[PDB]
Order: sequence, then C-alpha cells, then structure tokens
Amino acid sequence: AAQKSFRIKQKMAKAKKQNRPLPQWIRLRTNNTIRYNAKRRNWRRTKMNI
Amino acid sequence: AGVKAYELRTKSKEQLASQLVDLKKELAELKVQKLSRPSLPKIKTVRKSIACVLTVINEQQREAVRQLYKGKKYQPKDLRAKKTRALRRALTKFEASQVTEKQRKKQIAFPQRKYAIKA
Amino acid sequence: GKGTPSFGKRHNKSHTLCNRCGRRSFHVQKKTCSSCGYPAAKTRSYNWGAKAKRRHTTGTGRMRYLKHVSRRFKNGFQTGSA
Amino acid sequence: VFQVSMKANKYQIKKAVKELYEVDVLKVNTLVRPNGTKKAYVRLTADYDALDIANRIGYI
RNA sequence: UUGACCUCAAAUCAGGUAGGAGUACCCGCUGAACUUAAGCAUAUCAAUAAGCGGAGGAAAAGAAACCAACCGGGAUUGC
RNA sequence: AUAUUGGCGAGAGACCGAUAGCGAACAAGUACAGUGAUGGAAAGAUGAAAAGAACUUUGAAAAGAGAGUGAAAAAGUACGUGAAAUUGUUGAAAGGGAAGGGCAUUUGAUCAGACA
RNA sequence: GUCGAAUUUGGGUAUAGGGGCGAAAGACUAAUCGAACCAUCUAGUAGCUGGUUCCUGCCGAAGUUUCCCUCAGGAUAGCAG
RNA sequence: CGUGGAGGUCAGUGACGAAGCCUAGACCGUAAGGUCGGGUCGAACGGCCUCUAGUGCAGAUCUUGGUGGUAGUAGCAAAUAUUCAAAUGAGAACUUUGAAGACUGAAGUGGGGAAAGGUUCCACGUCAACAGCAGUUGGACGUGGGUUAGUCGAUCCUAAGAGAUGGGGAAGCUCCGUUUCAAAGGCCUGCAGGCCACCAUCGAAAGGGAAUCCGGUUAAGAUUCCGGAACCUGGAUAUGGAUUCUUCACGGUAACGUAACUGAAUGUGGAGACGUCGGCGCGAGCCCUGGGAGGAGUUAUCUUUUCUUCUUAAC
RNA sequence: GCUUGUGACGGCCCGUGAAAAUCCACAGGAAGGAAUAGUUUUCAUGCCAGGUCGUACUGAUAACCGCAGCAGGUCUCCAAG
RNA sequence: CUAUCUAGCGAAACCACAGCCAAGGGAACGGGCUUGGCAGAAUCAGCGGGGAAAGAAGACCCUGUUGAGCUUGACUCUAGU
RNA sequence: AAACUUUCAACAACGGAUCUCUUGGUUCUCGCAUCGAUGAAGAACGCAGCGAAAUGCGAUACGUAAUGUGAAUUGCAGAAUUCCGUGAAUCAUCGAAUCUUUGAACGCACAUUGCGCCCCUUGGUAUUCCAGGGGGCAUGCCUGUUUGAGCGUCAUU
Ligand SMILES: [Zn+2]
Repeated sequence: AAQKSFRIKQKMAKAKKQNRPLPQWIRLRTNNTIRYNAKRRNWRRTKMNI
Repeated sequence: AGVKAYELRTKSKEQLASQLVDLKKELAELKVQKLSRPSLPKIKTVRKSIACVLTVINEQQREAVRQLYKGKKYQPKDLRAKKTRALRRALTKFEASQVTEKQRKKQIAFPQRKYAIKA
Repeated sequence: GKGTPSFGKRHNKSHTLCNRCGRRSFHVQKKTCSSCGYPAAKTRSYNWGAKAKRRHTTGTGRMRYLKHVSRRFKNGFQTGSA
Repeated sequence: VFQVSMKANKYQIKKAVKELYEVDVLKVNTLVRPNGTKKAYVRLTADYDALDIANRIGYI
C-alpha cells in the first residue's frame, strides 16, 4: 500500500512466484498426473488475506 | 565427479582455504555464464565441492578441539553426546549401583543360591 | 443501511500475522493470537477443538529433528562410525 | 548492477566490491525487488569503465 | 583497631537445572446441563464431559493403625 | 501380573470398496469461506507399450476429411465399461379440448414350435 | 429536515455475552439480539409430523371396560393370531 | 424369489470371450424372479447344501450428482450521442489514427494521495476461456521488465492507554497494580575522589519532529537517477581570524550592537506548546488588464483585432 | 476579487481550549589560563562518513468491501472565465 | 425509454398428470367422476376471472404434563449486607 | 398429407450409473519405549540446470561427510577425468557436520527485518567516533566462590 511492511513484501514475492502455470516438462515425466496447477491465484477473483 | 574428501583430508587448513576460494571464484564465473547460456549444470559439482571442503575443515577444527579437551571434566555442550535430554540427566551406572552398607552385607551374606529339585 | 452500504466501511484489519502460528489471527488491540495464543508460552489448544488440535499438532509439519529419533534409538544412540 | 543477499548493506557491499574487483566505488543505491531479492545499483568513479570491467567479468 | 559468628544480598561469578510439546492409558484438582423421573426442585445422567496442574513406559498402589470372629488368614494390583 | 483410539515397528480380517471406507485411495486438513474462533471440499482407472495419429487435402485456425499405429480408435489425453432421465436424425404408427390402462377382437409388423 | 454546534468525520484507544453500550426503541453489539458467533456435551429429549424397500398363501381385528395432573398417550381386560 | 460375503461341492463356466449393459426377439414361473438368442464389451463368474448380514425403495419439503418443460421466453432500457473515411486483420457497430459533433464543465468523468489491494503499472506476443452482444482490444492469457533516498516517511517522543518487574491474591491457565512497603544505578577524574535517582517497555506512515531545491531523463522510476547548486548531523582535525603583559573583547545614555570574545556541577526560564468565530491590514499564487517584442487564428466587410510565450527554485 | 497564509485586535465560555522527547539561554563561579610568548574550535575556511525498511500502479459507474468489472458505500489537498 | 419485430446472448419461480363448460353427488365449491353441451393443426400481442395459483411445515386460536423473556409478598435457594 | 405432439428400436449425443479393478481406509493381535533450553513441536522465507506444488534440505540448502551395495539417473541436455574403480545412483544405511529468521525462546523489543551494551580482532590518524568480522548479554532455583550491608552479634585493642 505504498508504505508497507517488509514482512508483507516478502509474502508478495512469495505469491508472485507461486502464481504461474506448470512447467510442461513435468507432464512428460514418467507416471505423472499433474496437468495443471490447482493452487493458482488471481487478484481479481480471490484474495490472499495478505 | 570433481573433488574427493579422502584426497582433501590429507591437506591442511591453508590449502583448503585456497581451494575454497578458488571454488567460490569459479562459481561466480559460472553464474555469469548461466545467463549467457540456457543451462549450466557444471555449477552443481562446484557447489557440492564447496560443501565437502567445508565439512572437512569443520572436522579438522572439531577433532582438534576434541583432542584438546581429551579426558577433561567439562567438555563443550556441542561436543557431549546428544543421547537425549532425559538420559543426559538420568543416573549413571555408578550412581545406580550405589548401595548402602547394610544392604551390601545382606547381599553378601544371603545372595540367591542356585538350587534344583530332584533328590 | 446495515448491509451492502455498511460493508463498504471495512478497511481496518482487526488482525495481523503471527510470528508463531503464521495465521491472520493476531489481534492488534488485544495483542493475542486466537489460534496460537501468542505471546503466551502455552500453545492454545482445547479438547472440544479436536479437529483444530489435529490441524496443527505434530505430524502436520516437517519434524526437523524428531523424524530421525527412531533411527537413533534403534541404533541405540551410536557414537563414532565404521 | 547486481543481485545481492538480503542480509547485506551498503558498507558490506562497497567493501566486497573493491575486494573482488579492485575498484574505487563512488556510491551505492539499493532496493528490494518485488521478486524477493536485493538489487544494487553501484556508481563507479571516473577512473574506471563499468563497461570494460563488465566484459572483463564476461557478461556483456 | 583487628578478627570471627548469625542473617540477608549482589555478581554476564564456576557448574547445573525448570519451563514448552504431546497427552490413548495414568495421579490429582475443579466441575455442569441437556437428559431420566412420563411434571419437577432431592435424586439420576455424574463424583462424568468441558477447564487446570503433573508423570511414565507403564503409571498409581503396595509390605497392614488389614481382613476377620474361623480350628483363623496375611503386601499390592488385575480376572 | 494390569491400562493404552497416542508414538514406532510388525502380522492378520467371513469388514468398505471411490456418493462406501478416516473428512482425505490423487499436490487434503489442501482448495475455498469467514474479521475471528472455526468451517471444509470435490477429485481414481487410455493402452501391453504412446506406438499420443507421420504425410496429403479444405479451412485463418480450431477442426474435418483422408491416411496411419494399435488386438481393437466401438481405447484418441473431454480417453476402461459407458446405463437412465434427456435430446437429435432415421424408420413405423396414431391423433377433432389430454395421454396412459383392463377385458375382447379385427387389422398390421414380427416370432417360436411338428415330423424323416 | 438541518447546515456553525448537543455538528459531521478519519485514525488510535477502552468497555464483551446474562455481559457491554444505550439523549431509552428492548434499540445496537460484524446482513445475526426479549440474550451474539464458533466448537463441544450432542445423534440432547420429543405422549407430536413425515417416511419406513420383494412375492404368494392361511387367519383376521379394534375404536369398548376399569385406573391414571388421564383426554392427540399408557397399563389392564376384551377382539386377533 | 433375490443381493453382498464365508465353508463345502459341481476334478462347474470362461479371452474360440467372464461379469456388466441394450433388445416391442423367445421360453419357464400365479408371482417374487430365472433362462435362452442377437448386438456391444473386454477379465473374471456361476448352479447346489449350509452359514452370515451394513441385504431388495417411488415416496420421507429425504441426501449427492445430473438432466428437462418453463424458453431461444423474461429479458440485456438510468448516468443527454454518436457519425464519416482510411489502416489493420480471415473477419470490425465497438481496436487504432484522422476528421466532425457532444459531455464532465473545476464542488470535474481532471490531477494527487491515506486505508485496502497486490504487479493490476509497462513492453512484446496473444483470443480457447472472462469482458452477461462482439472482439483484431483489454485491469484478460503467455513470457519478461520495472519500484534507486544522509535531506521524504518509518526509525524517536510521548497522549488516551496497554503492559513486565518487586510484591500480593489465585488450587490453576492466571488476576491486581506500574511514585510498588524493593537493598531497583550511572556522571564525570585498576583506584582513590566526588554529585544525582520513580529508571522498564510498547503505544501516532494525520499529533511534536534536524537538514534539498532546480532542470533534464524512462516503455514503466524519481524531492530517490543524471548535471548543478545547498543544507543538517556526527567525527576528525589544521590554517586563518579573534583574545592576553589590565590575562579570560570592545562600542553605544539606553533600548542594544558585533565575524569571534573561557565558564564545571548545580539551579531558573524559554522555545517544542497549541481553541474557535468575527471582521481589518500585509504578502504569495491565481484572476482581470496596458504598452512593446515573436508565433498562430479571422479578414465579402469590420475588427491599431482574438489567442498564445515574456519564467526564475532551494540556499 | 478567489484560494491561502499571516499579524494585531474584538467577542465567546460554570468549556479558557494535550504531553514528552528535544534545543537554547541565563544565574552560578568549579577549573584552567599569557610573554619569546599562550589561550581560544557558538567566527571563517578546511577532511571523512551518514546505515535499515517503504518508494511502481488504482484509489474507484472496472483495480478497495459489498459472493460480481454490482447505478451502493469508503477519508482527504489543489479548484480558471 | 419500454414493451413490439430482428442479430447475438440468455436465466428464474413453479411442475402428481394436466389444462372447455353446466347440473348432480361427493370431504356438503371438480380440470378429471356420472349425465348433458360440445369438440379441427400450429399459433401471435395483450389480459389479468379461475388454476380454492406460487411465495412460507400459520405468527391469530387450542393443545403439548415443549421453552424463553419479564414480573411478584408464588415454591425453593443465593452472591451480598 | 406435411409440420407438431407422443410411443418403440437403431445410431449418435448429455451424464457418469453399473461391472471389474485398488500403492487407501477400518478393525484386531503382537512387540518396543525414544520430544525438548546440547534449543523441540510448529511457523515463515528461501534452496534444483531447466519447478508451480507435494516431498527433502537449510546459505554446505531435493542436500555435505562416513559406511554398505557396486554402475546408474531419465522429461531434455549435460555428463563419465571409468565402469576390474576409495567408485554411479534422488540407492540404502547413518553414528560426523551445516543447521536462514523465528518459535518455550533467553539483550531489549516485535503490525518494527527496530535500538542498545561488554570482550577480541580488522580498516579508516582513533582507548573515546564510524564500520566489518568473531564471540557474548533472559528469568527463577540449587550447589558452592568472591565481594558486601546490618548496634543482629561475639571477642580483643
Ligand atoms: Zn498468531
């Protein structure tokens, strides 16, 4: 919020890295079951609660 | 492959420090190369080499300290056995076997005997 | 008056993050975590909250030290090496 | 421009730079990027060429 | 003046220890009501659940200020 | 000697078998909700093996049509089987403010059963 | 309607459930208030409402007595098997 | 009669096709149901004597899931309003550019921010999904980039107030109190000297608060970057200047004045530090406006005309 | 003239309209001080450093809460003719 | 501006099956039943009589050997004093 | 007669029932006793060549060392300095180390990546200032050590 805790910003980078799709080389792994990330987040729809 | 601790354990503190410095330098250069090129897994080996070097150095100091406190009353807390807390307290073999003198006399006079029932 | 327009007056977090429970449960004005109980030394637990007990109790995490204890006990708390 | 540990500070950074690269540092600016890293802008003195040292380092 | 004693203090003194976790079982403490009574207040649920303290690998109890009244038995615990 | 839904390591069952059985057979106390305490999911199956459809053609492309692999594509990542409600096409048939049904029979379509 | 005071308001702070606050309406207390929210006891109990899964055969009722803080229910006798 | 499962038995059936499903094809049974034929499908299953049970649904405003008529219906109607042409692209009511008209009309549909949000900001690519039409566009999707401080804030101070300590109550998690019935230390000169003391701590991105402005710059950043010019704090220090033989300055009647011009504990005082309303004066900015110097606009006619630049920070 | 700041005044009150950190001054007279020189760092000049975290963007008829790109609600500064 | 017609999009309540009436009888007001009147596809915009229309396990009433709030010289206790 | 409505079959659709399967659950019996200030459980953050998570680890970061096996891993590339070797593997085992910031949590605090003090050492002229590095600074209780107060109290100068 333009004057924000560093703890907060730490978590921001965390979420920024956690918001992405799968690398696709995993889908070719032997005996995989993971086609798409199930834990993604978009700011429009759902929130973090920080 | 890379380096081996059995080759390093014959070396000294100074040679090891130089080795470590060289490894960190090389690692820095490899990080530069990693963005020049798509992928660079030679960096893993030097990363693990650093770990092995630090392990050996730590071992040297630790064993030096151990032989320094060889057979002393108070050893350092990071050098005592860890066994578990309740044991690090609990009685010793000595203290457990401590016995009053009355009980000593009764034990010696009348210990349990070996006997058998046939005839 | 109390619903949809009133709920627009909500921008004052009554709770922050704990350093202990990591939850958005640290009350500010009260300075307590209604899940961890920090800054009390006792962990907050209640029998009637058994679901809650097992949401947090050992098993729920990494067990950085403990997981190796059965190995050590099985060995008999070894010393040295081969 | 450099990526730096979060526990760092300008003094340490300055020091380490002259150490590693044999340079006179004019000044330093820092920031914490949104990606959870420390970006470090570092001005040199006029006695040096940031460019020459960059391709000395092998990034260019 | 000097030297003791008693008491109480200090010290980042030397060395030690307690905290918290877990808590199926265990020793305690505190402690209800729905309920049942075809109502309900005693009573019951219950000396329970909830709440608090503290342990172990088992605990606790245990070598009789006992059971008895028989011709007497003989630590404790459990079936 | 006794207690033990906890912890660890074993071994078993006239148990449940993916709407069951622990809430969870899968990145489940996860996702998600709630200021908060707390609440709390759904979600299994190609094939022996991806051999996961080379190439051609139409199209902007998705895709289709081909071709082709494979035991099978009536196994083509919406994939084991693949039900019903429900819907499309085809075919047959009826129909004046319901439909459906019992007895009886015509008419129509279909069908078994007897001998050397 | 009021619009310069008993004004309006942000932010911080205090007050917590038989408790709080209340220029008093039983009003407000996170869309919840003649007793908040969450979990538990708890599957609380319920003479009351609803529901209660396959066939055939054989038999075949009662709504009346007596007592009950008993009258939408029970026990008992009777009918039935 | 039938379902799940168990013991036993048919030296039971079966990949040359098990169960499962469909079948206005057939057969048996009063019936519960059983059997057969065809199609599909692909790995286990049945008959009989017994045993065992979480054992047979149309209902419970039952539970979970799914699909329907309603129905291509209701309806997508506030916030004055759009239109032409090009480019793009497969494709343009809606993208871009351009041109017209129009609005908000500064109490703005502008510009900036606190709370909150968290990368949405920016670039490229990109339309399967969202944007209740559309979609070449996007706060979308995909990948990357981007947030620079001695001077801004936090950091410090304390307010309402919370909250340790000594202590006391409490079986107890804990409760009370924060000039507390406490043996509560640090100030200068290893030590001798010497003076003081209600001494936790937290509590304001609006209160108090040391100090920075300009011009430029990016796709996206700037009082943070660049160029230039300042300031403050802290610490080092050395040259100058000043003062002294009357050692610790002189002038002014005084108000006071100066480039400096000793001054410990200790004490006193001040600034921090402060309501609101009224009108009056002063200044800054803005508004209006005159001449002159540039540029643009109108110019059938008129208009010595309409508009616009003429600025100067902190220190 | 508008916005604004500001000064001195006046009215108002049973209301007289925070605190502390912090800086400075004064009273004081401890102490230490010149001549071959000695004293002074609130005058000037001169050298070095100045850490940590925040800094993008919106702030709303699309970035906040209202299950949503909801005609709602959300505190504030500038404000031309 | 709507409704209306069109391009595109695209729900919902409700739904035993359904949808022409009279009289009778009936749980004493039937869409169905009995006797009669009648009866021709598919329908469109409106329309607001009926569908004892939907909304909601009636808030009035009675019951329940179900409660709660409040009161009180009710029964029984109680912190306090 | 079409359409439309309705029924039946086929084929295709919606949907995921049924059947078969099952690295799961549940229940029972056995056996054992091992958390933690020598810093736990738990939390947050970050770590891979190419990862979002799960999993594992902690700046030595899907791990280091030692031991055993004895030549893999695997989605791609890279390796192979080997493959009769003190030597592959996400192997197993595990006794030696690392063990971010926290957490009972221990310098003080904690919506702060906030502000101090002691020792040693290093740079800047530096005992005094700044910075870096290294190590330390909780409370209560016990045992004792040293220093200490009290006309509490003894003996003598
Ligand atoms: Zn917390």
